[PDB]
Amino acid sequence: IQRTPKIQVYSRHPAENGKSNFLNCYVSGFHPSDIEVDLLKNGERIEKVEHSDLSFSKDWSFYLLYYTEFTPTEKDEYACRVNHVTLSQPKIVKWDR
Amino acid sequence: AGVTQTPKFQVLKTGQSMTLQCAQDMNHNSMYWYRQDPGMGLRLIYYSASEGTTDKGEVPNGYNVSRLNKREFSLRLESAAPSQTSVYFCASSVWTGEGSGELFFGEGSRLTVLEDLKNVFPPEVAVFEPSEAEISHTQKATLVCLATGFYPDHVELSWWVNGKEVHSGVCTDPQPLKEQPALNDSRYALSSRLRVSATFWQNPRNHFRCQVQFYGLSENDEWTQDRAKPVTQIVSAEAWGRA
Amino acid sequence: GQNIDQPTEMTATEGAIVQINCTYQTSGFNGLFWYQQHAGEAPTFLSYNVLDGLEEKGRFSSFLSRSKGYSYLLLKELQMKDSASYLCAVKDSNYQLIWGAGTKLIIKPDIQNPDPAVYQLRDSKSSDKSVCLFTDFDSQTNVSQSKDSDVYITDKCVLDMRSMDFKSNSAVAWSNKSDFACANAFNNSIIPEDTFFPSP
Amino acid sequence: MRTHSLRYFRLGVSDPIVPEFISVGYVDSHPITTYDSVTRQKEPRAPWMAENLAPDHWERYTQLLRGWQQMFKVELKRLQRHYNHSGSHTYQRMIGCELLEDGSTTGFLQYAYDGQDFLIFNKDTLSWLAVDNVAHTIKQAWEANQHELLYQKNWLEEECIAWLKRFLEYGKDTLQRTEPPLVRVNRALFCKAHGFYPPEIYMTWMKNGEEIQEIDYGDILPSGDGTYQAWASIELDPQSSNLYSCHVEHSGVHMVLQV
Repeated sequence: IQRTPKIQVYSRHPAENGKSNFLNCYVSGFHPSDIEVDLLKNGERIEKVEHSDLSFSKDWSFYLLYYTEFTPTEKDEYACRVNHVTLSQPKIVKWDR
Repeated sequence: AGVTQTPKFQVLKTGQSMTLQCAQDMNHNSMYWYRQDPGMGLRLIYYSASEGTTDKGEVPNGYNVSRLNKREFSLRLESAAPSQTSVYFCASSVWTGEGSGELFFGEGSRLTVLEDLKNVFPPEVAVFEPSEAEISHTQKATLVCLATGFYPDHVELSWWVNGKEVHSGVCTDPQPLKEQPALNDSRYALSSRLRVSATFWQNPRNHFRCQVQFYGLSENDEWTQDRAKPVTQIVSAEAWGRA
Repeated sequence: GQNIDQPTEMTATEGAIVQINCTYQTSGFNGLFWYQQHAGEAPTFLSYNVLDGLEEKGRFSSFLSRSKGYSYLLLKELQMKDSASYLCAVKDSNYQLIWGAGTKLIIKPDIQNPDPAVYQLRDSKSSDKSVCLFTDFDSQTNVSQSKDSDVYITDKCVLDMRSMDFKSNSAVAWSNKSDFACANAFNNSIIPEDTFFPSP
Repeated sequence: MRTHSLRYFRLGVSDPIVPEFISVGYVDSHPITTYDSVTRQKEPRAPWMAENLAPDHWERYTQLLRGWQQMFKVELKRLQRHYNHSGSHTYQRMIGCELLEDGSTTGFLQYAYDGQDFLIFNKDTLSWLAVDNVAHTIKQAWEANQHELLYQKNWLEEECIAWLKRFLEYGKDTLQRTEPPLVRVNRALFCKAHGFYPPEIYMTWMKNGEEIQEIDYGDILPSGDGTYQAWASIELDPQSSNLYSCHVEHSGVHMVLQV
């Protein structure tokens, strides 16, 4: 039984334009462990992306945290692109507010 | 076969290299080398948790090892020292980490390291026939064998009756005698007795032999003394039943 | 862990019961092992305890108290073949084995019909020694080392003639001294009053 | 103290594209040690672990994990032969314990195949639960070695707890601190909390005097700075006013936000 990743996108602190923040992408509940994650700025991939090591849940699933330092402007659009064996095409999840 | 290690005995001069061999046919993952010395518990020299890795034990200095494969784990003496005189034991277990798994030990390797081989001596062996007083009093006959003047304590004494090794009615000293206990290089003495019924001793065709295997010098070892080279040899003495 | 303690030596009688103690002070605890080692041989596995209690396995039992940090090996109906060393070993927090120095167990044979005597064995034409056999004495007798430096005396040895179900103690004495006689060989020892000294 | 836990995870992947073996330890939500089949070294994952454990510890456990890696590979071979499965499959192990507020303890040990429960140990009955017959075959072999089961119980109940206490002291500045949550209400009513540690938090909505459930719960998420954030939402009835209040419990402190 393969489990598809849950994808959540959020800022570290409550976001306000001009004030620098951290954009987070939390990918959890997936199985098996192979996964690729990118953060998107206006549809394009960010290079400044750090991530925690692979982590283990007690339901045997795995989780990860991807993040970049960023400063939200009303123009900019952010998203998180995830691919997994359980997905036909890369799944894009946009940051809300 | 279990855990097989070689050699059973070895004399070494100070500064000499040495390799001890060990194999196990039990498909165990973990292997160990220990040394056992008087008045203390086993001390780990090196170990190998599984094939492909080894690590220091409690007393690694002077030694190194090789986990050659899954079965074999050999122990190497870089430059033999008198303090490395000991009995070395190879052991193996199915898996280290597994908490209740016991060790399986090899037969041991007795190493003696000397500054020079000039004190190495094979045993003199003599057999002494039963007291007629014993035979009259108890209807039993005790033969005695003495192995004396040997060094180091690398001997195996056995009795042979009519060409067959016997064990029943035999008692050999668990520890050898120091002929001169005050000296550090004192030579040793070992006694053994074979006791048979009087009627068995009184058959004139019964043959009794006391055999002592001595492990000493090999071909490679240098010898510069006027006396005979004390090489690994068997020394024995005999007696026939009387009537 | 730090250390394991067990007594150096214990002596008990054939047929009786002996309890060998092992106290341990270690950094964590993952089990206590007992091993048996016959003189000149490999130690072999006897028992394992890790939870509190007594575990029986034939004539041998093993006890453990984790809170008191001690174990004992109980041997019932002692036989001569139980003569050996018994090694205590504890697994610490890092699954490393800490070994006790071992307990040497000595069994006194039950001598049914003691008949203490000192015999002279016949000389060997290939040796200058003369040899004396102190034999058939009760196990309560102890053999002392020699006082004279040209006289050699071995400790008591227990032999078993299985074809007669017969056991006996004996010690050997020898010398190449002209002065050496069997009537005097064991004078440094306390031997039974009734020791048979057959005429030379 | 609050409730704390120690758990060690192992992952085996049979035909990896990527390590074939990984082992990571946690205290609560915090990674403390790591090992994989690529590095072949056991390494600290927290500064207060590195600071408090000497090199011989890492050396010793490096050796053990190299062995455990091999044992995992072999067990994975046996499970796939028995399931008659081809391709890449996973094998996992989880061991650990909890130290609860009242001083009572728990202890657990489990195995998984392809992320599903496989074997679950019961330290009270000294037995293994098997989810299918491949697991049943292993159960019978493991249960035939009584000493190993007893070993497992002792380790879970004593050694695991002792390790946990040791690690708790090592990282007390991290593990035993409290950062209370910042809680606000947004508008459909969202109750949002952030900036809190530990991550264990309880958020709920009440309508008048009864616990309303028609509530939508957000997961507890890491903010990336050592603190966490979460939310909970309900839908306001458009035709009849009510008294709605957000309730938050966190580290022995209860909080109410009325609307």
